[PDB]
Amino acid sequence: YFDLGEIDNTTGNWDLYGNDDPNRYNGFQNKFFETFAGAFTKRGLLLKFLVLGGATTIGYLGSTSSGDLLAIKNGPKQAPIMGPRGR
Amino acid sequence: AHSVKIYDTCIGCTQCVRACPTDVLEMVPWDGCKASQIASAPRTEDCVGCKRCESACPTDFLSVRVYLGAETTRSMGLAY
Amino acid sequence: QVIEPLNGDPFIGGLETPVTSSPLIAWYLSNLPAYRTAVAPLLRGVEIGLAHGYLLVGPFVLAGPLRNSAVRGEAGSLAAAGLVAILTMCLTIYGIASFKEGEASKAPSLTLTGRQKAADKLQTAEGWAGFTGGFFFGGLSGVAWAYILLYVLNLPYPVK
Amino acid sequence: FTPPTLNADTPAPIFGGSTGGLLRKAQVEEFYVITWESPKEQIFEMPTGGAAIMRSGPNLLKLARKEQCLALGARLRTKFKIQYQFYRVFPNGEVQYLHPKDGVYPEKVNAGRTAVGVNNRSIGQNANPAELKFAHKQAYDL
Amino acid sequence: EVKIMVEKDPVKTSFEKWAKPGHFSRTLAKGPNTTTWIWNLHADAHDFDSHTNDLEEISRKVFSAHFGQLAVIFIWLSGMYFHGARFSNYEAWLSDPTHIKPSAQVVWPIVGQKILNGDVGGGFQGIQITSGFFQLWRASGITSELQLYTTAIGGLIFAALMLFAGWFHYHKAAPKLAWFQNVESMLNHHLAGLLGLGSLAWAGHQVHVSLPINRLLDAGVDPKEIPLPHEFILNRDLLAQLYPSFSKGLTPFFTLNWSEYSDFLTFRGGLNPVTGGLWLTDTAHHHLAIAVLFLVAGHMYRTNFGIGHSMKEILEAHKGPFTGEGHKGLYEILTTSWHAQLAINLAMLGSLTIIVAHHMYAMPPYPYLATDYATQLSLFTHHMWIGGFLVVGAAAHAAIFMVRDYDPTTQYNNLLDRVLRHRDAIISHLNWVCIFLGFHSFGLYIHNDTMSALGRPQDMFSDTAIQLQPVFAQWIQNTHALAPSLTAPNATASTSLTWGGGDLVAVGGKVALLPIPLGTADFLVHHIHAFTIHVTVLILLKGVLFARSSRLIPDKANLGFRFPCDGPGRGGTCQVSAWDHVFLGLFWMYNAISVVIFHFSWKMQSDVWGSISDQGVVTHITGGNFAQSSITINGWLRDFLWAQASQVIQSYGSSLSAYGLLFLGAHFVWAFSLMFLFSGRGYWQELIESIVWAHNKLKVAPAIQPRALSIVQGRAVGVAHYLLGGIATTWAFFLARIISVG
Amino acid sequence: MTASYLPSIFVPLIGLVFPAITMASLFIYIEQDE
Amino acid sequence: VAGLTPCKESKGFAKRQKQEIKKLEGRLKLYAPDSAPALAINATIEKTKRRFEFYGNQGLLCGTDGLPHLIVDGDQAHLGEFVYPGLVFLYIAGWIGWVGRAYLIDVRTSKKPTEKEIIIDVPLALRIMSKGLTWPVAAIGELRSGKLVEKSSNITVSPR
Ligand code: CLA
Ligand code: CLA
Ligand code: CLA
Ligand SMILES: CC1=C(/C=C/C(C)=C\C=C\C(C)=C\C=C\C=C(C)/C=C/C=C(C)/C=C/C2=C(C)CCCC2(C)C)C(C)(C)CCC1
Ligand SMILES: CC1=C(C/C=C(\C)CCC[C@H](C)CCC[C@H](C)CCCC(C)C)C(=O)c2ccccc2C1=O
Ligand code: SF4
Repeated sequence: YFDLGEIDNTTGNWDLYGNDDPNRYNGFQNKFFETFAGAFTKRGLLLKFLVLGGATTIGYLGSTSSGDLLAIKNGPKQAPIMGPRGR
Repeated sequence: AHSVKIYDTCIGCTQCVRACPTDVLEMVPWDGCKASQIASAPRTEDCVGCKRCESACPTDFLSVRVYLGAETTRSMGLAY
Repeated sequence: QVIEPLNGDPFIGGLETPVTSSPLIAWYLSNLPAYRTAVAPLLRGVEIGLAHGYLLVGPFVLAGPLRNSAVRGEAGSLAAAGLVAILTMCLTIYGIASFKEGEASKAPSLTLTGRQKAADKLQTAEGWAGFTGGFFFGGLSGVAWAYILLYVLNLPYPVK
Repeated sequence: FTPPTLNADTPAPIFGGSTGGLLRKAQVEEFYVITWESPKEQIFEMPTGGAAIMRSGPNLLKLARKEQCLALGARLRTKFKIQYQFYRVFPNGEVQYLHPKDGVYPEKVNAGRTAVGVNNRSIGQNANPAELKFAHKQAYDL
Repeated sequence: EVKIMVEKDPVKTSFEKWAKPGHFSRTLAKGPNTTTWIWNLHADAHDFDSHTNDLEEISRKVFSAHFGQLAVIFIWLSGMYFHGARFSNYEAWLSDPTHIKPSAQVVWPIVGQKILNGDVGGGFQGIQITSGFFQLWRASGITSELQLYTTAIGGLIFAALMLFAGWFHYHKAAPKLAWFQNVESMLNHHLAGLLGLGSLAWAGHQVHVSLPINRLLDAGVDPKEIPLPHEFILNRDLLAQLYPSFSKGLTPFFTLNWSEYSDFLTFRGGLNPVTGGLWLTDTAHHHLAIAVLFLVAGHMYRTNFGIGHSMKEILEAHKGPFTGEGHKGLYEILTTSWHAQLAINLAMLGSLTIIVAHHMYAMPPYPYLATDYATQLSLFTHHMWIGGFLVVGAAAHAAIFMVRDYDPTTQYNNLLDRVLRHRDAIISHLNWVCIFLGFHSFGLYIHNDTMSALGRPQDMFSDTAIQLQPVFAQWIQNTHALAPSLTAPNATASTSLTWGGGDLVAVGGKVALLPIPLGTADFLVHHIHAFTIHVTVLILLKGVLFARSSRLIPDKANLGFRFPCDGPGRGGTCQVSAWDHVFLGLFWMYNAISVVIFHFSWKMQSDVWGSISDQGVVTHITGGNFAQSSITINGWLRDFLWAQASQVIQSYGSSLSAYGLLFLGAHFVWAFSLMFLFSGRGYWQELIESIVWAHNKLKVAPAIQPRALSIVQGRAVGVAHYLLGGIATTWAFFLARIISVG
Repeated sequence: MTASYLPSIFVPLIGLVFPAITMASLFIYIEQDE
Repeated sequence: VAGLTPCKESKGFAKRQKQEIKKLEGRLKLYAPDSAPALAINATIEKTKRRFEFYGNQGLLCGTDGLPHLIVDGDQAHLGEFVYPGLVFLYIAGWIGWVGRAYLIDVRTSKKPTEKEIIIDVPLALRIMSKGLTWPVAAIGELRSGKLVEKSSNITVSPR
């Protein structure tokens, strides 16, 4: 099955599950998402505030956590276990 | 990609070409043997590097010699 | 009689099985937000984000380490929103690596039949850019709405 | 030797479909088309895996690798008395004829081809790597 | 058309072909030139397809090899009955088996090994056997060692008959190819003549011999005063005093009053409370039923009498819209290829041996089988290893059928052609379910190890933590316990005690069986089992499917079966062969079967095997630690591999010290395997070149050139020592631990 | 311990953020076409 | 020598003789005195008592563990521990090495030299296995005559 007039159809370049419908939403739903997700578009810009915002948000709740929230900030609550040879 | 080199110890027994699975080797005329032919590797960019030619070479030591160098999509044997 | 080759071609690595080209399956897969080739890729990326955002609150509130406290709504939703923010950066660095700014689309233009269609804009440097922001806003809203419907309104379910 | 032109009108062998066929390397990098003339309707082993009914006339088979063309080609050169040729097809539309380059198979010698990659010395007269430090040349290519 | 085709004297019975070693192969008939000739001499010794291209002489070779195998098995059975007759305490064990251990091997007092002749009981010294022959002879009704000696010399007579038939069917009257291709007659005479009449004859033995002798053995009668087996046949009043249904004398059989045979043909179920083994009225009704059912099934196929089935007509009518021309040519596959039939027969025999292992710990068929824990562990472990080896060999000969007997012209658009046409889908979806099973079982084990290490026992997968109760197994076990009341009326009790019907059977103060619990630990280890079986299926099915060709190597069928590689090309084509997939599936069989027998040993040492004291209290060997420690790898290393190995390492200076020696030597053979597995041929070849130089210096060079072992041979030697060393390690640890605590 | 909260800060950054910085910047770098 | 008491006067070596018979005597308590397995343990005890009376009479050295230690330095008291059975060994091991070397010379000058190693010529083998008795006089005799070693010009040597 080789054609020499359509090179994509004879090699497997098929949109197997694609659709050519232009739109199925309405204008009210579409204008809401592009307004809110307009500052999240650029890859270089989005990678900057996700690293800087992600480093702050793990250091905040890592430090403001309580004893019941995380056991490493609870500390010891009993007498320490003495090892052998008096150590 | 891979560099296949033919040396002057070749007897023109043709079995390096017959063992080749990617059509690298061909028999060119020569004046250094009884068979009056030596192998050559023009399509050495198509060489996978399998060394089937070195397994089929009866000359001690080998006349066809494959050196595994830079590997591309020809010499990796991929279909994707 | 039931199994065909992929679009009549036996030498492409696939088959037209009932799990691939059913009347019901090929209707389904053609309406999923990833295979809309003419919709702008920020809008269909919000639906890919709302979905995955919602579903991920479930295994993080019912299985996580803080599942036996009263903070199980707050701990698991921020854990579900944390996987959104990581996968947004995984979506960010994929579009930086795969697609270059100013290139064409690495997409099959031809459909199942022989009709010529427009190129899919998602496999571009700017199409995956708006797709990444669609997953970030949709994912953070999909987590927050699943947190609202589970631990703010507290709707009755057998497991919550 | 004038290279043969790919007709792109000869049909395919009767094959039920395989999953070992053309992946996306066919779509963006290359794929290989092997064309051969048949005496009659036979059954051959597909190099992607499977069996197909080959036609009574000329046949066209699309393969992904150059090794699949020789594995098929040496199969229908020993089991069948069929001369074959294959090509290399690129996604831009260029068909590169590959084998046999002179029209006669590389096992047989032709006067037209020249010696390339042939060393006039042996392996034991190759130079040591210590006296070829920091050069583009290596112990075998000179 | 089915009739006897033989021909007379194909090859002359001569020793001139014994003197030439490599006579079967053309390459080995020239004599040796390197030391690899010796290894290809043994590698191609049994490979009859590589000798000749004629399937007739191949089939004659296989038939006489079957007779030689039958001679070897009859010599082995002769030895095990002679060891029961002369070197055992079978009469002493048969007097009272709850205190005397079964022993049938006496060693010679030569080098300090006479300590291995331990105090097994009954005034006897010897190696305590775990093969179960004593309980088998008790179930056969064997009372004296003269009967064991008679069975040994009868087996020697049959071994001479198999040797004579192997000589006869290769040198005097050997069958032709169409005699072996009469598969309908062979199935008719194997179903009816072999498995039907064999079950009927053993049913007759279990009516006349096993049943009254084993009934007298339940009454506490001494075996020296029990009447001999022919006295029940002769004096039928002696047979009628134990079963009154014998007083009618074969008239209810031909008048269809079979319910009047309800005295000795019962559907009881469960175990004998006297002995702990299944009832022989049930085992005699079982054999009579599978005989009146295998003899019915042996009248199915068409030989030459008109009635029957041509199985080509069965296959060629089985075709579907999802397949098209399926099942066609499979008769031509299975009558022209010995390897395809060998693949099917090996898969059924290995899976059947696994069925045997489960249907013997769970429904112990022999008296005092369950309470002798050494026999139960060794029989389950032995049959699991044999079954795993035979299913890996099934995939092996499947792959040999692909590389040497699969004709693509005769197989177009059938099932096999389409399975080859989508083998990427099969292997990829198998790969997905293997990775999914690997995470969702072993990563669950890693999660339990991590939260048990991090001091979070509530964050685990325990019976007290997040529960993963096997609700399907826990429902099928209740369905099999609450069966007799409604779905299987005519049963006195239930099929097995491990279902949940109570009946705490105490034989000799030791637990035969009880209800087996299934919890989170059993769920985790069964998902380990499903994962390991699936991965073994993945390597083995990948080797079967990619035996012909691949995306990597499209001419792999021309390279053969036992080829190492194509070379360092295409990135490296190491272990592309189907043989190498059998080689890796042998390791995955080690992993699968070893975790199966480890789960078995820990599960029944913790929840089944033990002792019963007064007032109905059951103390197990490792009390209740399977539900809490077998969910972590540290428990498996600690409460199984360390706590239960506290009898294989301090067995020195006792009768079980040979288990310590073979435990350590099995570690040696395993670490010796890692020399062959991790290394390669060229290093050893140049080291042998240095040794050959040292031999040339002192003029002790052999003319047979010393060579390193081949890459296929180096992998074969490595996997043989890996399986031998690891299996012998588990054998030594099992047979020291469960003998010591049993 | 002098400052107990720098365990709570640097172990999340060097354990989670810094591999997410390093592996994402390397994956951009190793897949640059240049 | 080396801080080791002799085994005839070692209290630990006599303790191991006492606790070995006592282990075997307790094994004898559960058998009849005229029974066949009791004769094996009675032969084991007499084998043990022969062993301990042989180790003390050879001047063996026993440590603090009560175990006989071998002095392999070449002591005039301790010749039978290493020096005497080592010279007995090397005579036997040189016998194996001389009749295997002389067999290869005898089959290298044959029509088919490789068929005489898989199929060992027993009349050729047994006529030189007797000749391996006097092998130090034949190995150093071949060493002095130059027939033991091969010159390096006739030896296959791998290249540099
Ligand atoms: C009713 C007749 C009958 C019965 C009983 C059997 C029984 C057997 N066949 Mg056979 N066979 C028969 C007819 C029969 N065959 C027919 C008609 C065909 C031709 C189409 C074949 C061709 C065939 C081949 C090619 C092979 C067998 C093999 C086997 C053996 C099975 C392997 C094994 O270990 O089993 C358990 C083994 C035993 C219980 C040993 C029993 C041996 C005694 C002496 C009986 C065998 C003699 C004879 C078949 C029946 C005589 C009955 C006698 C007791 C009165 C077994 C001996 C296999 C084998 O091992 O080859 C030797 C093999 O692959 N059969
Ligand atoms: C019904 C049983 C059965 C059948 C008929 C055969 C038949 C055959 N097998 Mg095998 N196979 C089976 C089951 C069986 N196998 C099982 C159990 C496995 C898994 C291990 C396989 C895996 C398989 C592969 C991997 C291949 C075959 C092949 C062979 C062929 C010839 C091998 C040969 O010459 O022997 C050679 C015999 C030996 C080298 C003896 C060594 C025995 C083992 C490996 C080591 C010793 C084990 C022993 C118990 C330990 C004692 C130690 C002690 C001495 C210190 C022949 C067709 C080969 C072939 O080319 O097929 C065409 C081959 O490549 N087999
Ligand atoms: C040093 C490395 C590092 C550190 C700091 C942690 C830290 C944590 N792990 Mg983790 N983990 C790591 C390595 C790391 N992991 C790796 C290598 C493995 C693989 C073997 C695991 C596997 C693992 C699993 C399977 C899970 C944990 C979970 C946890 C949490 C336990 C504390 C708790 O109860 O919070 C309870 C939970 C919360 C308080 C939710 C907080 C989620 C925040 C808000 C995410 C916010 C966005 C995020 C910061 C964006 C990152 C950007 C990027 C630059 C890093 C905690 C957040 C558990 C968890 O809950 O994950 C969240 C859990 O399910 N770990
Ligand atoms: C003799 C000799 C010697 C010695 C030797 C040694 C050194 C040893 C080694 C050894 C070791 C160090 C180890 C080993 C081990 C062993 C083993 C290990 C074996 C086994 C075998 C068998 C046969 C097996 C069996 C089995 C099976 C098969 C399965 C199951 C299990 C069982 C176990 C049962 C020397 C050289 C000096 C000198 C010469 C001679
Ligand atoms: C050790 C080793 C060898 C060398 C193995 C050899 C040479 C086998 C040795 C067999 C015996 C010991 C030699 C032959 C013995 C003769 C029968 C002579 C008898 C002498 C005594 C044994 C009595 C390989 O060839 C190899 C190949 C590929 C991967 C790994 C390895 C590998 O690990
Ligand atoms: S196989 Fe070797 S000797 Fe023969 S033609 Fe090729 S290079 Fe020359």
